[PDB]
Amino acid sequence: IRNQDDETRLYKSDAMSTFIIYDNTVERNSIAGVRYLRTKPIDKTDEDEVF
Amino acid sequence: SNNVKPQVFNPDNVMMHEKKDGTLMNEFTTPILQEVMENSKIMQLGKYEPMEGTEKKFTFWADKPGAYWVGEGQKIETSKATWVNATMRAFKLGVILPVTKEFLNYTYSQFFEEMKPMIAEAFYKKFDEAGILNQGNNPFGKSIAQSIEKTNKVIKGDFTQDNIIDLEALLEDDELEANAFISKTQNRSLLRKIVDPETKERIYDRNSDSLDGLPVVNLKSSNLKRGELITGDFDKLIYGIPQLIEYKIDETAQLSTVKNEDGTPVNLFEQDMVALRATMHVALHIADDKAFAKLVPA
Amino acid sequence: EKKFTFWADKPGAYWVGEGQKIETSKATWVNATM
Amino acid sequence: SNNVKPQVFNPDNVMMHEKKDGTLMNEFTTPILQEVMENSKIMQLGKYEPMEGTRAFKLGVILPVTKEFLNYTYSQFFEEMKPMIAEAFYKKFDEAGILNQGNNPFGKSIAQSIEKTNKVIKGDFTQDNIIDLEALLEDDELEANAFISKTQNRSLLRKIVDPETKERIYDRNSDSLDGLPVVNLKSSNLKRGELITGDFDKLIYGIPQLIEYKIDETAQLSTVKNEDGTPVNLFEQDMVALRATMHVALHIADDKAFAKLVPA
Repeated sequence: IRNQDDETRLYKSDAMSTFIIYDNTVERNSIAGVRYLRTKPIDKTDEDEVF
Repeated sequence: SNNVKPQVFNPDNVMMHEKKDGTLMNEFTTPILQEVMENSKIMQLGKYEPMEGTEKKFTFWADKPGAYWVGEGQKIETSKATWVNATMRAFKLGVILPVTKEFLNYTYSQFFEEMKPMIAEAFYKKFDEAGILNQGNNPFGKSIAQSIEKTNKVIKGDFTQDNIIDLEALLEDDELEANAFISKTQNRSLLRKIVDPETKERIYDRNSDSLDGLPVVNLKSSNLKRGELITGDFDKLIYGIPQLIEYKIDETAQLSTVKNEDGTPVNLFEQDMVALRATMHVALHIADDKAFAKLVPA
Repeated sequence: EKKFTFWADKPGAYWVGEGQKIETSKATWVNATM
Repeated sequence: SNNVKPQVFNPDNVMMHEKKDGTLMNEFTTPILQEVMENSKIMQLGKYEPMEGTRAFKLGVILPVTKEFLNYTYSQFFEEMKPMIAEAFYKKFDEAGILNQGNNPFGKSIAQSIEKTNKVIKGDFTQDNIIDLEALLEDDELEANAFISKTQNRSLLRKIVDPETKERIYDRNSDSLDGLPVVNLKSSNLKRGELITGDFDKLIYGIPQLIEYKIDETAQLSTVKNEDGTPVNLFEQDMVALRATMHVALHIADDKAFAKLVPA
């Protein structure tokens, strides 16, 4: 990602929350990637299931 | 059945998005809390005690050995030490708030977060009124009012420098010194208008809320009458909290205490409801029944 | 015109024996207007 | 429970690995969807309305399953069944909004709009009757947008030809009549000889809550009684259930925008 301070940064993305959708052709270009994360307070009040 | 009218409950404790006349409570402006949240006066005045289990044991010296003059070469008489034990146990406070899913999505998304304060406040007040006044189905076989009742350590009469001095003296008659006063805010009017005729200085600080130099604490309870005043050596009042206020929200269980219109128990899953449970463990102990005295209107 | 809503009832609380059924209680609000 | 013969339930809605006759569906091959999944027609025709809160109503169902069925007979059951619930909701909403059937909660429906405005044509399917049906809309400056039909009447539509151009008014491949698309209703309430049309942009709907699925293993199902009459406890009887809920809202902006053709 190109950072806010205008620098090229590289960050690892966890396997349990990331995947890629590839073009169906034999070349299998990557069409789109997704990341999704559970967002929660630590007090664990109620619905943990928001992503 | 396809009966679409909203469910009536008994008691009417369940929160709902739809009034039974068919109004839906959209655009609901959340209430704003006016009043200040009250602290526990027992937690303010008393002594805490770390308590891991539901019970606690205390042991104290009671008897100390004598001493004898003995003639040269006489037999030295023996003597003896002695101790005594005391104990205290905890009790559990709790309450449940039931809420319909539809309310909790379309009327008051934050509702449970704005309840946590009011629940804590209700618990504190329940505890204060139990331990201090022996009111509200006191679970403990212990309380200030009950120690006062067993000692009959009560003064009769009006708020006066005379009676207030006598009230404090009633403690050192047992070699204890008063440490604070508990009063009803309604009566600082009376305390504000008593003055010493000799030194011509007032016994009550209207500015600092100090009575005869000791700090005054106000009860919000309606059980403590205007004309009544309590004092004691509050270092002798011990309280413990094995378990702070726990909150758990449940989407699945049954609430038997609330019934459907047809009399069936409320099932949260099958009805699409949500409910909040709050519980707390609290323990109270009077270390010396003589350490408290009360002034009462004649 | 102005409109206000205030909390009007505080939820009760109960002493509960070991494993006794905990009872329910409700909050309430009132509306005012100017 | 302690009953060693399979549990009789009332109503008999619980899925079971062992039939009443004791047959066991071990090594059971996965079913296949021999019919295509149906889709909501008022969600296809009508105009979507961005909404929160509001008038909506809640659809819902609970599917109880014995965990022996869920372990031995068909492990993926719940995942294969979510499409089938969504279909059931779509059919329920369509049937309520279009035909005013199935104890619809709204006071609004196309069938009621038509019955109120009496915008009905008595007659057989003919080019003149199709034109008259459309003219009942254009009389009030509204132009037909689509047709709703029982698929079983294409046999009648193929028999109509324009006597000027000498060609079929109904394109059986496009499934469009007089250039307008025809949507098919599988429900049993729309009879063979009945055809409905309108400017469906005048029919408005909203969805405050999309289908919500929860799977639970510890509720009580008061609506299902054991043979002895005691309610089913999911945990105690080692049983599982899936709850689905949805909110839908329906509004008709102009009840003269719909007309109906019916056999004489």
